[PDB]
Amino acid sequence: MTGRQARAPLQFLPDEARSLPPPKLTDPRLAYIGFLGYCSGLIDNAIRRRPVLSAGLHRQFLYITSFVFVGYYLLKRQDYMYAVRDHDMFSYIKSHPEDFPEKDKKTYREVFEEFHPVR
Amino acid sequence: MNPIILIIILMTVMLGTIIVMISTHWLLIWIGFEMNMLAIIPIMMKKHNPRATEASTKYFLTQSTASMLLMMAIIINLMFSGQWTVMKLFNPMASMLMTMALAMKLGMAPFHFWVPEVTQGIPLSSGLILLTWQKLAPMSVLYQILPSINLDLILTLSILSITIGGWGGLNQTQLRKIMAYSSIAHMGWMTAVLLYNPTMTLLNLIIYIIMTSTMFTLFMANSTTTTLSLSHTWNKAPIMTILVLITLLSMGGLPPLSGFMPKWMIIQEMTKNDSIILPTLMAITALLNLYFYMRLTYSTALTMFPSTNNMKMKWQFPTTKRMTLLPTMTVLSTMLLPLTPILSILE
Amino acid sequence: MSLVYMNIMMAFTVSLTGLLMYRSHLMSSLLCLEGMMLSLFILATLMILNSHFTLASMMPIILLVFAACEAALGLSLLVMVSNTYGTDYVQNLNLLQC
Amino acid sequence: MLKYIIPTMMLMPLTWLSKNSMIWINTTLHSLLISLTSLLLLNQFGDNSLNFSLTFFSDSLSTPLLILTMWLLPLMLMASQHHLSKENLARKKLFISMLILLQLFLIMTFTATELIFFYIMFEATLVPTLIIITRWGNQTERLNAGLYFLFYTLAGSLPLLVALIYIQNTMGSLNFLILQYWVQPMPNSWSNTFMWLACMMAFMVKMPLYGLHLWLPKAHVEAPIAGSMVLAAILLKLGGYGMMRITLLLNPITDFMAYPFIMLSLWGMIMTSSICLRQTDLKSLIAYSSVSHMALVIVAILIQTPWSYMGATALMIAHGLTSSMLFCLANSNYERVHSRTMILARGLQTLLPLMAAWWLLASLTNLALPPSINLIGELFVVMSTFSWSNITIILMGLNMVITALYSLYMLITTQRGKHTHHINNILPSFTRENALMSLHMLPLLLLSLNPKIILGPLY
Amino acid sequence: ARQWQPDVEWAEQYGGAVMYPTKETAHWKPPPWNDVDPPKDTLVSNLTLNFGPQ
Amino acid sequence: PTLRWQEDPEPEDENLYEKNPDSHGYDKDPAVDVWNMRVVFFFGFSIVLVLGSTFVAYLPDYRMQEWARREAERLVKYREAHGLPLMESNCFDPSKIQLPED
Amino acid sequence: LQYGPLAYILGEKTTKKMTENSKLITVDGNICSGKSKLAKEVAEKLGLKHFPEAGIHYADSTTGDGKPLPVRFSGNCSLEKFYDDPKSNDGNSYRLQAWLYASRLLQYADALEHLLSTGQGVVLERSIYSDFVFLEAMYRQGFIRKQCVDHYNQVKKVTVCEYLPPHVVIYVDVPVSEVQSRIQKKGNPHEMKITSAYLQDIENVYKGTFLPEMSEKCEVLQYSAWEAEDAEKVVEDIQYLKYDKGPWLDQDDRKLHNLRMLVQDKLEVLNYTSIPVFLPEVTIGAHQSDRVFQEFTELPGRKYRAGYNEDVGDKWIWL
Amino acid sequence: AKTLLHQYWDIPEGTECHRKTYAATSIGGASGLVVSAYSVALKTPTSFLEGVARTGRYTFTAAAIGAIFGLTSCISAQVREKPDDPLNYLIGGCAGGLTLGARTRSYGIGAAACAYMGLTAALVKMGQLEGWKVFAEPKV
Amino acid sequence: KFYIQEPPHGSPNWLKVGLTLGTSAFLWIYLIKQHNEDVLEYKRRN
Amino acid sequence: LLDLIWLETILPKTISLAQMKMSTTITSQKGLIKLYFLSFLITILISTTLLNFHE
Repeated sequence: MTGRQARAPLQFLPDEARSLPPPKLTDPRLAYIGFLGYCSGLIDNAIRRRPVLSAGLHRQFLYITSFVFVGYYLLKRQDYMYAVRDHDMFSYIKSHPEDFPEKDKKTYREVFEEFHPVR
Repeated sequence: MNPIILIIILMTVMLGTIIVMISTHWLLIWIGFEMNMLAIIPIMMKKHNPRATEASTKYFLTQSTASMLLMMAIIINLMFSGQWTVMKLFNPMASMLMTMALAMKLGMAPFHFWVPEVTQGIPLSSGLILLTWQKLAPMSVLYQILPSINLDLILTLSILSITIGGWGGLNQTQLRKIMAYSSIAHMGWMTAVLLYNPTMTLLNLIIYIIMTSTMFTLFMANSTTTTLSLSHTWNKAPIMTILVLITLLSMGGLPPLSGFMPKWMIIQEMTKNDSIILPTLMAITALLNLYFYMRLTYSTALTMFPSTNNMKMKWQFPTTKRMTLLPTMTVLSTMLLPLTPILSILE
Repeated sequence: MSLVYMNIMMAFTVSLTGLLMYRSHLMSSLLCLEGMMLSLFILATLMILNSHFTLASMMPIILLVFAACEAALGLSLLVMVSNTYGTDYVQNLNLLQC
Repeated sequence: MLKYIIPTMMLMPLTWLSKNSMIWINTTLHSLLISLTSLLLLNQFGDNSLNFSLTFFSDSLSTPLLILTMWLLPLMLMASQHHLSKENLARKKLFISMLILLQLFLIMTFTATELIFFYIMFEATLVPTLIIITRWGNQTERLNAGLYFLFYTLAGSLPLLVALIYIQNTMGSLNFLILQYWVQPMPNSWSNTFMWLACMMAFMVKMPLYGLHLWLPKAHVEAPIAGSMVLAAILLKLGGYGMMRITLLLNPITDFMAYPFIMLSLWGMIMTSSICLRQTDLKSLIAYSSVSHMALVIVAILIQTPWSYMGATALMIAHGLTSSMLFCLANSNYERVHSRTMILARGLQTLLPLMAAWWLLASLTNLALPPSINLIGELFVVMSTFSWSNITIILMGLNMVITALYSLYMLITTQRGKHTHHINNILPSFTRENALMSLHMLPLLLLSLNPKIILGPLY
Repeated sequence: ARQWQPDVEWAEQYGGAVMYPTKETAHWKPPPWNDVDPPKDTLVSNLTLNFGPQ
Repeated sequence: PTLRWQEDPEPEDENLYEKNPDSHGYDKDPAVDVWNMRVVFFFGFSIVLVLGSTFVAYLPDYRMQEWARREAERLVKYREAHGLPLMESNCFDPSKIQLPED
Repeated sequence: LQYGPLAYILGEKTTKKMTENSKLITVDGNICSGKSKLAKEVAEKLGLKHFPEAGIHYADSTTGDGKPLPVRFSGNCSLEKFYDDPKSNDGNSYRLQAWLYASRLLQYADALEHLLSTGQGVVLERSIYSDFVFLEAMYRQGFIRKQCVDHYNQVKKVTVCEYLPPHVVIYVDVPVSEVQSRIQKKGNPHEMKITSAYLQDIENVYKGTFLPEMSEKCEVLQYSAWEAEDAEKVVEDIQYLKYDKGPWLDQDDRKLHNLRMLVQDKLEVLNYTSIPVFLPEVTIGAHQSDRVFQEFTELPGRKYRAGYNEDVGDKWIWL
Repeated sequence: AKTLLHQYWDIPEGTECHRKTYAATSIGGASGLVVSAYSVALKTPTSFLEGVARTGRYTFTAAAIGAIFGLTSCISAQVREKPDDPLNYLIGGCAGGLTLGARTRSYGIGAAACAYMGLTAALVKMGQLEGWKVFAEPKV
Repeated sequence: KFYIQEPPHGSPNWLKVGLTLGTSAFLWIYLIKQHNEDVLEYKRRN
Repeated sequence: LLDLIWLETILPKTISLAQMKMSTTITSQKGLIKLYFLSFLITILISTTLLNFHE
């Protein structure tokens, strides 16, 4: 799929992304990002031969903070992209009622489907 | 080498790639590819062996005839409807020549003969930067010029790239040739989905650049060119072994691990189109390009080769190599399975 | 259609095949690359003169200067090849085998 | 279910920040606490399945296999020392944590709503057992074993992905109710035959069937006890449960196209019961025994009777228990004498005086001693297949005769008659091995008392 | 400790120039380790000029 | 005239008995082995097995079994009292059909 | 550490740490002939620092704690067993020889790093060139298979071809019977078990190949036996030595920066010590190597990066 | 190529025979010329007459495989007279595999080529029968 | 003490650790402030 | 006979031998230049005039 206001430059998050509700505090995906940041700091302490789970705690705090920050911005972009996809889809449904008719919902009292048993 | 000169040449590689990205004029795209060549040549011959001399010679000849065939395609485009707009082309012949020039420039199985030979005789920093930026820069151009391509071109190049990058690799034990064959296979994967939904191709570009950065970083951490040296680095450090395990299997693409997400999403938006035998053939070749990863793993971490001494000597000294950015890219390259809906981060 | 374009494109393809097949020296191959360069120069210049596409006439001189410094880099590489061997032959490159 | 999932994640750093001579007790204690916690699952009733919200549910088919898995884990976790109890602390913690992560993907695989989630967790179940058996396989061909393992299971399991994405993008989402409640019968094209062949052939690889059965025996005899018991029990019955899920679709074509798989399964059941009558390498006889019982399972799955499904799930769970026990006994015998063969270390009736009772009880539950669950499974499979065809009962009873023959030959070969009186090193039995025996055969006989639990959704 | 390990002959089997031997593979050579071929010192003599009576 | 090796004769067999005749399964640390025997029989059998037996012995009506028993008893008495035969065939209403005519 | 390209741009060059005392002098003699006596004489009479004999445990002596580690880790060399039995088929000559090659290479890299790091010139003794001369004479006696000579030749090809030669070599010549008399006056019986034809072959190759292979690379001063203190002559002949040839004339700054960044992170230096060829007289099986590495971690001062090591400090792990 | 595959599938199956086998010989000659072009591009046969001999060998083998393939396709169409079952091209692919084994003069190569060519030729007829698209939708 | 003439580090420098902790606290307060502004914007607009 | 040696000759052996043969015929090329550019030439011709792409 393509822009949809590429005219209107790249715009990392548009101003209409403030109309949707933001990702809340302690949402589980950013919590997973924070856990991955802690594991990244732990494996950074594991590359060089320093003792793991110690003597790197400022690096732990910096890595977890930076990854949670970047993941927050990426979640905001993700939410905007799915919302604008839904708005474009429903506006295209509203713009052309002729092309997509609804099925005449015949009930199961008058749907004929053959049987083909198993033995 | 001087550090001022190296930082300036890195700035020129950045400038050439950004000019390839941003410019709506065809001449500036050609100038960006050329400036990328002129700057990437002294990244090679960083040593002074004749290996790098022959490698940069072969790379220069194939690179230059790719650039000139691209200029041929552009001048044919202006022989037809004439304006310097990056858009739909106006010729099956000019689009044919342009896809062949970008396949020479990119690395593709009828034109892939230069890649393992040029990666055999270069230092690992030069190989890393050439693989990353030279697989990056033409993908922007193809992403732009997709709507006027005969699919026989792209699809034959893609199928042949995946199967030749698979079938090469079983016989080669140099690490650089293994990584180059893996590069040809992944660029076949990233070429195949171009006319269907290119968001997949650019996401796979992001993933493969992260994977190649982790791979050549884990071979910068220890001056290794053969698997026997990898067994010695098993002996001298244990955490390198499990990271070779997880990262090589992430190159393999297994579902708990992050390298499966570029295969799986491609099969998704490939099979919502009604070609099915082509996905299953491509994915059987994806089963094929995992055995050399697997014997690499079996050399490094899961069997224990006999080791020469003076590792007895080396155990006193620390692993005081610097890493550019290893652990961030490592756990981004392996644990990115449950972030499936970050497809939408791209477009 | 300006029938001269047919013969110039034919000469382009002849120069391309001369770039590809070569047996003795790399210098003649790089020289036929220079000829292919001149072919693209001439064809684009005849078009821009005929169509009166007068603003963006940067193309002939800029294609010229850029692919000329490309040829300069090629001469530096060939001098390095002739330094690290006795000759600059297409053969004696049978190290670094595929 | 997430209350039955997140203490397994919180059980992972237990092993890491438990100190030396302390990891063992903590891991065993807390995995048994998880076994109580999963014993608290059984609530399912009447009309519907039990939803564990939107991501998760359980039929009454996944529930006994899940409780079996989390009961089997502490048994294995105590089983897997004395060949790595002298290795390093960090590698020991890595081994135990890899077993816990393996259990986590087992529970993820059994508790699936969508078949895509099922497939991701299926090959996530695949990947750790590879590392475990390749690293601690303890024989010179464990390389070939793990290599054939991963290549057969991926190269068969791969078109399942394409077929499941196809069913995703042509008939809505992939809830099992919404794969149910909406599935139209797909008629006899050739594309329907290829899609059925893809799904069923992927799980045929995982069972294994007879044409792909040499996948198994190297990956048992060249593998440690933990990967062996996980492999046999949970992976083979996991493939069985996966086919029990996915066989709901494509009913009008499996009648016409399911004749040859029944055929290869029956003839391979006969020839596999014949092949494990004569071999040496004692460990492998139980592997071909498992191949025979899973061919019987595949006959039972591809005929589509509720009697057949009840016998199928009973045979699954009972054979999982029996094969895990008998692998543990073969491990005990190999830890006694480092031979792995059969004709060498005879005797063992004089010495190890109560280990003989466990060989007897394992060989008689392998014999299908009739109050046990194993004969319940085999019996209802025989009933359903005689309803399917009037002449297949000769093959079933012929399997029965030869199965009794090789099982009781295993019993009276290695542990009957004469010590060779050059062995002169074996010590009498530890309390650990007998504790594992009492961990094995008390749940089997308690299920033999109350077997209304383990029968399937068509109860 | 009875856990079998690959040996000197296995490590030599995982070596050579290419992996699989063929009918002609002996001429393929293994590369050196410093990535430096022992280069041609092709100057045995300098430029020896003989300025005569011209 | 060469060896290709430098290591010990593999293995070095250590009997787990003959330093502790009062030992259980694993290593000769005499306290934690008793701790293991205590935890495997108390927290593995004495609190797991018999409690699981009492748990699975009785629980609600699995697959609504005795509910179906008492429901069938009341339904059979109901249909015997109302004169109609038990188990009216054609479970779906034969008036509630719209047959495809021919 | 404050190094890298950033230090190269802050402080421009390293040509400022020059010259005429900052130099590589190398005192090469025969065994127990050209020794630390004359080396300390020229060191204390030239204003120039000294490195000891590159023995077995120099790798443990130069880093960490001052205690040399036992021969289960620094070994398995057993120099006294080489002087006892240089014919044992278990393999003791070449394992000792490769360990001494690593020792000489380490102390040579230490000398080059110290010469670059703010002076002030150093002396070496029994350098790497005398090391290959020593092993080739040991093969002239014929104790080592020629395959292993090919291996050591490959090690000499890979390692040596990156470094600069020293500035001068003071060669000391002491005849065979005099070294015989000196080692009989020493009194170490394992050292007394040495023969004389081995020492003769050392002198023959050491005069026949080494001194032709100098050739104004490592400009030479050849001295007699009792020419010893005699400090005035050697100091003065250094003071008008007339440095003319050698590849020290062309650096100009850039090779010096690349050598400063090549010697440091000394694992870069030691990446080429194990090539491997797998050497049936040298290599070690897996289980022995594993228990040796676990016992090496179970040394109290060498486990997990002694910059960060506990029980010595540094009380800063930030709780 | 395109025109001869179009004229291959344009003829019904059906017995409009030996036009189909002529088209199959043209298929085999084209594929043999492809493989011979790559082989002479990657071998240096030394000399030129040896290269012409290799090209003639490869082209005649591929043309013979296609010829006997189309002939037993026509004979199966005449005898069975069922234009739908892929067993006819199973026979065709196994015949082509036996001819490849005959012109390499071996046994197991011929048997494996029988299996592979039979399965692939059955898939070709089967996918043409149901209708499986050439390379693309390329739409959505 | 215990180290022959070469600790490369061990006494940690205080500019770098103070810089990292300061920029991490800066980034925490910035993300909390931006989140508060976004919640304020959403609850104003709707 | 039937299980081991024939089932190992049908499912692993043909596949693995085919992979070994195709590897040792594709990636085992001697390192020249003229052959690679002649391969490029026949690729251009075989793409243009034999099996068309621009038509």
